[PDB]
Amino acid sequence: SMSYTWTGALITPCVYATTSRSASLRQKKVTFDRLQVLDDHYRDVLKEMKAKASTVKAKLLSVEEACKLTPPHSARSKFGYGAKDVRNLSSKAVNHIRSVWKDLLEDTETPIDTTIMAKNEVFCVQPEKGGRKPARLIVFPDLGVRVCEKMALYDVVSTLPQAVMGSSYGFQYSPGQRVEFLVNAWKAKKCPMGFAYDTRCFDSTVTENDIRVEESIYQCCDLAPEARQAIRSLTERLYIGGPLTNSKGQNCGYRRCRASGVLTTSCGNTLTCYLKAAAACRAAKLQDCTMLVCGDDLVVICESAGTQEDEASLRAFTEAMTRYSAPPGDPPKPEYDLELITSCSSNVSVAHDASGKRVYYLTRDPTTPLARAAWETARHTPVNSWLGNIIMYAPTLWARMILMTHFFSILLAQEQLEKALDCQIYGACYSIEPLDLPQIIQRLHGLSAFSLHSYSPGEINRVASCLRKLGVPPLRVWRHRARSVRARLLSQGGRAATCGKYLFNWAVRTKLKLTPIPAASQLDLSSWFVAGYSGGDIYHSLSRARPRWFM
Ligand SMILES: O=C(O)/C=C/c1ccc(NC(=O)C2(NC(=O)c3ccc4c(C5CCCCC5)c5n(c4c3)CC(=O)Nc3ccccc3-5)CCCC2)cc1
Repeated sequence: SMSYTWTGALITPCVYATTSRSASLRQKKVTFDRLQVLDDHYRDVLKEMKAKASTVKAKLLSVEEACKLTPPHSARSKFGYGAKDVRNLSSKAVNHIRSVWKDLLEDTETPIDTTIMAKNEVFCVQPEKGGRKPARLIVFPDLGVRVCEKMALYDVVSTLPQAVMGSSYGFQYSPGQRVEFLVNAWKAKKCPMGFAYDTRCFDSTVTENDIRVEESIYQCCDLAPEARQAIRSLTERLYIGGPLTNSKGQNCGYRRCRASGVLTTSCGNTLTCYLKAAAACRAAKLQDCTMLVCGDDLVVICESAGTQEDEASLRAFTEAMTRYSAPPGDPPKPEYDLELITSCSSNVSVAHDASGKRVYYLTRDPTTPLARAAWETARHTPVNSWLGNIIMYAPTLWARMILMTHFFSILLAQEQLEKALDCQIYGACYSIEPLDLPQIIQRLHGLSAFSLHSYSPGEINRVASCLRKLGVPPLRVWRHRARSVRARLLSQGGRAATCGKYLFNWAVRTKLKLTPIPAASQLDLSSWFVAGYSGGDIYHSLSRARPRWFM
């Protein structure tokens, strides 16, 4: 079948930002027929995955529990209620949610309607590597269907990927734990070889069989009878496909591939990518494979068979993935240094802590983080990528010296340090106060994240070149700015002084001891690095369990 079918009605509207004006360029790329051929390797891996899914017991969420997972700014329903009414358990919201649920139990076939829209993402204007990127399209069902998805599948998509893929499931790892996994896997090989595999329009390559095989994995869970029917009905009416409706309410066509804005997008993509890749590893006869999968993002670490043999096994891996309908964008290349593998646009780098000890950490090219941060300072935005980047890339030179200094200077000026802000972590939305950042960083990266030095020449040059390219003042200006920022924060006491002392210890001439923050342990981070939820429409507010009067 065709991944998509179009009527001709436009995808109407809701350093550059991507708009609906480029949607036509994306539509051309994502529209094609899929030719999938399965084999014994695929069926074997699938049976192995299902045997692991069999150990899972999933709970049906109540209306109230599902309502609480709804983001405050989640797209309103076309049936006269919004995200605020859902969160407050309003009579109209709850009634419509209960009628949608009943309809999923009684109707097993009628396709559910979805909205199609162009995503507005900020990217850096690079004329050296061609031109602008067309907008990525987002396909999502109505708010009421989105609440029912959580009731039926929130526990499944949170528990199942880990039970099935084990250590291969990328979203169970904080950036440091991801780093620890890769270092340990690389060290485990006599002669290691690693590669990243990028699929061209992964969502489009997802066939209805891929989606039915994904349900066969869900059906291995211990499920409540109504959860079982809702999964069956949601697969048939929503997940395999359905009609597309633009922002103006006009028919845009149809979809027969993965919808990017459903709860099962991350889980489904991860299970599908793992299945195809694990099977392809066998077809290519790659020895002692270790995989790390995050949706469509795959990294394979294996035992090298020699330079020529490694290139031949990669073409074989690619031939198998292509048969499974997962062809590459850019063909994969073998790497023989862990630092050379770029996965989720990130790479491993090393530094030293205060005592000269080596510390591995995850970094990335800072152009997009800085360009998006510049856009976010220029105009008000719903989600703050700057906050998510400080959290995830806390040990990096660029997040410490530029993102922290810049945003703490703004927060000091606006007197908004205590004001909670929304950020994205593995697709889920988190409401976080900037004052909690020292504690969040200590928990995810360790106390060493505040003492790191001896950055590599390559990492330093990438940062310095990026600042020049973007017209950002040099690193010496940032150290000078951080000293004033730090001084002002220190004078305020409490969590504000903790921000000063810990986040900006790199800026002082002499450098302080830095003892662990005692209130860091109180932070409830139980739901943080469990699963991926991109497109899932998931929200969580940061909570502090058992506070002490003096902390
Ligand atoms: O050689 C020396 O001894 C000193 C050199 C030197 C050079 C430039 C300055 N610049 C400044 O003071 C001003 N801008 C900045 O002090 C500035 C701060 C952050 C900037 C950012 C981002 C960085 C990440 C957080 C969000 C802001 C960008 N740009 C920035 C400029 C340059 C800019 O204007 N825009 C962009 C566009 C895309 C990406 C980044 C930027 C403020 C008043 C005049 C311009 C200061 C000192």
